[PDB]
Order: sequence, then C-alpha cells, then structure tokens
Amino acid sequence: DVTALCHKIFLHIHGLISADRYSLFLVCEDSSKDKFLISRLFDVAEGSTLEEASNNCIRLEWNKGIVGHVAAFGEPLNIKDAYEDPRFNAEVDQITGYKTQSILCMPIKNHREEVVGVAQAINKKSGNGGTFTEKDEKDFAEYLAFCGE
Ligand SMILES: Nc1nc2c(ncn2[C@@H]2O[C@@H]3COP(=O)(O)O[C@H]3[C@H]2O)c(=O)[nH]1
Repeated sequence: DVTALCHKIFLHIHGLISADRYSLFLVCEDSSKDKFLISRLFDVAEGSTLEEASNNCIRLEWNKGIVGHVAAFGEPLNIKDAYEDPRFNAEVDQITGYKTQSILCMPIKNHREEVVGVAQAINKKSGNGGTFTEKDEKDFAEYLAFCGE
C-alpha cells in the first residue's frame, strides 16, 4: 500500500513533537486561472485508520489562509495564531469548532524543489516567550521529505 503506509509515519510524529491533530492538503488548479487547496485526509490521531481520515474533508483557497502563504513560496514558516490572525480562513472553524494557540506551517514537496501539497498541524500548547524552536522545525520537514514522495 502507498496510501496507508504514509499514515504510519504520521503516528510517530504525534508522540515525537507532541501534537493534537494533523492534516495534509494537495495543490489543485484549474485552466480558468484559479487555484485552490483541498485536503484528502482530515483529522489524524494516534491509533486511527485511513477510512476514518478519508471521511469529511476541508477545502481552502490558494494564498488565502495561513497555509496559502507557505503554499505560494514553498518554505517552512511559523504561525503564532491562525484562527485569530488577519489572514486566515474561518470556514474550517465552523465545522471543526476548535481554536488553536499555535500552528506550524510547512509545505510538502518532492526532491527537486517541486511542491505537491501543504502540511499543517494544530496543537494547543501553553507557554511564555516564543511560539516554536529552531530544533522543532527540522523534525517536521525531515518526516515529510520521505513521506512526501
Ligand atoms: N481542527 C482541524 N483543522 C484543520 C485540519 N486541516 C486544516 N485545518 C484548518 O483549516 C484551516 C483553514 O484556515 P487557515 O488559517 O489555513 O487554518 C487551517 C487549519 O487551522 C484538521 O485536520 N483539523
């Protein structure tokens, strides 16, 4: 399998960097000059199957939300608060009814600098000072590099 095996790597990060939920959106564009984001797998937890992640998906605009900024350039960026930022999509908040305190923005690409999708993980954590460290950003892009293909 090539779809189920990709989920196996997703469970190891849930206990490595300590997170709540994971999602993966793919790049979709039309010939009418219109680009959009549509996640195939929605809501991933430690000890869940693909069948439970294949039901109900979220659709976001291109260069609209927090993932749209990273989706446009293709680099690992940090977000201090998505659902409370001036550049976010409030359509997912309607169905998810969840407010994150911090979210990591990291795009999914294949070897050659070619992008295919975007990876974002929302995990509510408490702390004073900064949002994330430089060592935590390397553990996110290294796991997607192998699974990205
Ligand atoms: N609760 C929850 N939200 C998600 C998932 N995938 C994407 N999102 C949210 O969809 C949102 C769209 O607006 P955003 O600013 O990109 O912030 C995005 C995320 O917070 C998921 O699997 N679970």
